[PDB]
Amino acid sequence: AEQVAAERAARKAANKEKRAIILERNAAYQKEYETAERNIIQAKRDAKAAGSYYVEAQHKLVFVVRIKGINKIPPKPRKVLQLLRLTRINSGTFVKVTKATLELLKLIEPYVAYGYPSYSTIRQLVYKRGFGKINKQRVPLSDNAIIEANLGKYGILSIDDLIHEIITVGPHFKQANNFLWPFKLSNPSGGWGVPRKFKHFIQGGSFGNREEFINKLVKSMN
Amino acid sequence: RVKANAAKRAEAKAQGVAVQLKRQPAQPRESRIVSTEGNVPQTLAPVPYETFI
Amino acid sequence: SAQKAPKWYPSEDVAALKKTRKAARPQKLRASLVPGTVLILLAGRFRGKRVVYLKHLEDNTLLISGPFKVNGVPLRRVNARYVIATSTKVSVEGVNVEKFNVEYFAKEIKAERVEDQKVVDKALIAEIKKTPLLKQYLSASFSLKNGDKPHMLKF
Amino acid sequence: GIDHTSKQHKRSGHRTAPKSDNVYLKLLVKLYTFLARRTDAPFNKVVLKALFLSKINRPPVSVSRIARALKQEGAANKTVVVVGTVTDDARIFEFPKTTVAALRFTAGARAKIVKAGGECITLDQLAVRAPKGQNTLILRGPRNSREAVRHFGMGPHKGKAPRILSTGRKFERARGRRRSKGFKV
Amino acid sequence: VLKKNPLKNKQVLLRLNPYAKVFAAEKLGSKKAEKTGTKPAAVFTETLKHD
Amino acid sequence: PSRFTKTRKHRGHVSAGKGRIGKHRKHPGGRGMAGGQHHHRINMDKYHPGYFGKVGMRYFHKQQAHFWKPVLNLDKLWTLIPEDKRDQYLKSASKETAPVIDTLAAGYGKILGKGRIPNVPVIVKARFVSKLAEEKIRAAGGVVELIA
RNA sequence: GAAAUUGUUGAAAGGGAAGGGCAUUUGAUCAGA
RNA sequence: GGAAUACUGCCAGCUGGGACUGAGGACUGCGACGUAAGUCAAGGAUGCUGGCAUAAUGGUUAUAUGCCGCCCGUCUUGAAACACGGACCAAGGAGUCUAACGUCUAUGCGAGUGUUUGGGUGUAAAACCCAUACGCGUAAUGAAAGUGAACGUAGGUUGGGGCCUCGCAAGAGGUGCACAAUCGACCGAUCCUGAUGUCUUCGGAUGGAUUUGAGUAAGAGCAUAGCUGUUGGGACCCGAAAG
RNA sequence: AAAUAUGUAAGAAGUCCUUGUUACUUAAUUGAACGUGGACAUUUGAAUGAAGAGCUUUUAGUGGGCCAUUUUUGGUAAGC
Ligand SMILES: [K+]
Ligand SMILES: [Mg+2]
Ligand SMILES: [Mg+2]
Ligand SMILES: [Mg+2]
Ligand SMILES: [Mg+2]
Ligand SMILES: [Mg+2]
Ligand SMILES: [Mg+2]
Ligand SMILES: [Mg+2]
Ligand SMILES: [Mg+2]
Ligand SMILES: [Mg+2]
Ligand SMILES: [Mg+2]
Ligand SMILES: [Mg+2]
Ligand SMILES: [Mg+2]
Ligand SMILES: [Mg+2]
Ligand SMILES: [Mg+2]
Ligand SMILES: [Mg+2]
Ligand SMILES: [Mg+2]
Ligand SMILES: [Mg+2]
Ligand SMILES: [Mg+2]
Ligand SMILES: [Mg+2]
Repeated sequence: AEQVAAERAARKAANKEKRAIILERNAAYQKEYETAERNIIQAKRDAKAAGSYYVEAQHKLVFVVRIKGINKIPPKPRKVLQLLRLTRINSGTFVKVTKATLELLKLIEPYVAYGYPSYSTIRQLVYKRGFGKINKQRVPLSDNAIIEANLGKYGILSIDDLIHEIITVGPHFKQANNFLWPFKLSNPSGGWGVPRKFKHFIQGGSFGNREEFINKLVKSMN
Repeated sequence: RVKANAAKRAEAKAQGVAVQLKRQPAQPRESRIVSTEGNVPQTLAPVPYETFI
Repeated sequence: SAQKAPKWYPSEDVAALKKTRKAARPQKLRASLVPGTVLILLAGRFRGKRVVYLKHLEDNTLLISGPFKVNGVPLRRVNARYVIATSTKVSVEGVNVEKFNVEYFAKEIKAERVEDQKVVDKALIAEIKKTPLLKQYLSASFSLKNGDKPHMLKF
Repeated sequence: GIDHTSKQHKRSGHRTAPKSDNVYLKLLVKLYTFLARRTDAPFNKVVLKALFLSKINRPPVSVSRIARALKQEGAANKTVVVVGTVTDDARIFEFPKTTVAALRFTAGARAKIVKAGGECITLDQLAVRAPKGQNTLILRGPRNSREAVRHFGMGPHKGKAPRILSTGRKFERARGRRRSKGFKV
Repeated sequence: VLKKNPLKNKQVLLRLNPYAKVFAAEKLGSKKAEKTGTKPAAVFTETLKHD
Repeated sequence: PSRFTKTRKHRGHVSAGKGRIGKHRKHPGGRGMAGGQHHHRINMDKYHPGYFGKVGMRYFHKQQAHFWKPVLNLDKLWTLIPEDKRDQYLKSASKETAPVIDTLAAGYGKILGKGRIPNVPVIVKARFVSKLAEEKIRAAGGVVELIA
């Protein structure tokens, strides 16, 4: 005849069970990451010791940031930017690398800087600027309950489950990445490192594939 | 593809549980080990200019 | 009717504030403010006076003394952000500052404060007198000279 | 700056209240707003939406239409709901006994229903009888039967009733309407 | 009412990610790598230093 | 009501909603139906096919009363019977004492056969009848009596 | 008994216009608790 | 041979200084610490202290200073223009009303609708009441003579909101108004076919068709009012040379 | 004989199996079209996105354009 304690205690117990599940899942993720990284290092060393060359696997994930404003964009690049959800300068999204998406990045190269995001970069992006689409409602990812309520049907129970599904391009990468609202980054805090942004990174500019330096750029933009 | 998909679905629901019936775009290449046995790398350099006319 | 009074009136009931999660944790004062340190007063009527630092008080003020006999600055509170902590230390083992607290300074000259001044000054001057020209140092007022650069100066 | 993929500040384009100032209609809208919010009943939501509709979007539903709907297999005992006016129809000679909830009844429609032995109730009585719309049957009149509709989309080879005041010979029937005078349409 | 950033606000960092306590306790951001001593082949070194 | 018109809302806007380039001039395209064959041909041909030319034969001194002949379909055929008597006529569908309906007195000249009627004999007095109207009236056990 | 325009008094500014925007100094003036 | 260091990258490593902000207003949530009680930096500022208590802050105003600021209106691809109007001020000054209409909306009634030509009546241009008509609608089609809308549960198929049954649910099945597509049926016109019969030239049954209609297929209209649009009117206002 | 640009398709209105209608078609239940009945929902058959999709009515203004890169015509050329 109370219907308060026999609910709050059960909810606290359910929260503790969920937290223990998240804890063990995050520990497993950390083990996975460390093992994969040390296996890449060891494979490179072993190939060198055997007189071979370890050709690392091509990158499956890119982070793309729109570095160009919204004026004077030709229609095909403009449509590709809208389909990659880069509708504003300094907006960023994760793109699973395939032929079909590489030919989009090719079209939008002069308007974006993109590259291969590290785990640290992805984790900091999701922690600080992570927002989800729920009635699309741009909801901040302040609690794991929101992530479970919207992506739990894909087995994603926490913000670290989401980060994992991003970094390792999982079976539900499309749903997790679309649930992620496009990241609204600031201008870089130490500048762009170049006097002019709108030539290719190779030519001393800012746009195009900057493959591993996207992590430094995004960290200074985050 | 329709006929192969029907055949694959039938053989799948007869053999086990796996479908994978959607086409996929060309995926990024997997890691590989490249040997130098009989394939020691040859060093190229840019050639000087000439007219050959 | 000159204004046709509104259909609805707001409630004249002041709402309670929601619970504030701001506890009062103790101040962490910089490591240079150790009791016995000679301080330079930056503001107030005794600006430029060099004084001796004493017990750290509960209102976060520093209890300082001239000593009053040395430069005329009595026992008084001071704000830590308005002093420069020099690297000149006297020993305050022997001075009883347990008596002086916030209530001690709550708002002609009280004989009680005169006698506490005498006791503290007598405990401090004895320690001062074994450092040559430390009494003269404390009697002299600090000032910036032409070319003094406080970002380069050490105290 | 944002490259907007859609019109900004676009209104939904649907009525959220009746344009009518009928206080009783507004009371019905209040009741069905409460019901649609706190019942999870698709019936309540669609009735709330229907209560907003303009007159040409609430074409009258005749007792003939009600009788055919009740002749539907299994509908004979369902309460017919018409968010609008129920009109009489003398072209039918055997009306069944039924319950009809409607915004308005014509004198003849009410008389026919009651003489057949049923009841004409209002939508709030319907809400009390079936708060979730249990055993209801929502009927809608023939919208695309208005005289104005037959002129919509007028053009060559459309067959869509020119807008005309006087009809007959000498009135828009000679050149462009027959092959003997220039061409046909 | 207010977005509090993890990567600061340790409280929020712990509300999310219960594994952060274990990470910090075991110092997994400063993990020591097991030592190995594989040496590159002479062909690798000769190719690398080839002009 | 003038206070609800858009000309109150155009006060302060120079062109009154009529444009700066193409102003509100007097009669830019001609008055009335001017140019229906020359510069309004598209608007005539679309939305008014058949407007120009002659389509039939004339009739000098036509009197519409010569053609007065209101049509009543069989689907009503009973609204002409008083409501009270209609129930007791529907009951007792006798070949004797069948209700007599004066359609001319009701104001109709021809009875058409659109709907269907109950199987009760009715004596229909009309000036003209459709073939199927008479067939249905006879199938219901009634008869059509021609009047003038 | 308005304005244009004008006299007097008072105040203020003024090196080839004046007027205006943001901000503040100065002078004058003033409401609110 | 053993190190170091640089460079790059990682840390849910520690920590100092500076700036802007303090939205919200009982509780509710997720957490953290704690053995537990409770505590907390955990769904947004509190604690302590001082001076002033009024022109001090602030507002207004004039001026000064820094930077900026071309004359509005108009036609125009383009106006500060060496394009036009404007010396100044007051008052006046330009989309109106009407006949007939399109769409949309509100209202009344609804297969009907419209009392107000007129009559009755009146507290007298009001309000109130009313017969017969008439208008529009309820039938279309054809030049016309003329003919004139159910094979059928007013059809079949597909989709269809809602409802109904089963199910914890997911879903499955049934019924499916509006509405959409399509194939049919019915009425009129056109072209054919041409039964019984007969004023032997009338009648036109029945069956058809790459034909046609602003049609039928359980009616939606009528009236009043409003914005907007249309046409005639001086017709948004002012303006010819002319006749 | 490119590059760029461009048509179509990437499914449930689908695929497979059986057999009913016809005055069409075949030498012929031959076929054509439309059906009845039966089987197949995790990826219902690429990617990405989708302040949703579809539909209707009715009206304003406009119907002098000019400029930049690139393609390009006349012209010696032009702020042509
Ligand atoms: K015009
Ligand atoms: Mg800087
Ligand atoms: Mg630059
Ligand atoms: Mg917010
Ligand atoms: Mg404007
Ligand atoms: Mg003008
Ligand atoms: Mg006077
Ligand atoms: Mg004056
Ligand atoms: Mg370093
Ligand atoms: Mg001030
Ligand atoms: Mg300037
Ligand atoms: Mg010009
Ligand atoms: Mg101008
Ligand atoms: Mg000039
Ligand atoms: Mg001029
Ligand atoms: Mg002038
Ligand atoms: Mg005036
Ligand atoms: Mg004139
Ligand atoms: Mg003349
Ligand atoms: Mg023009």
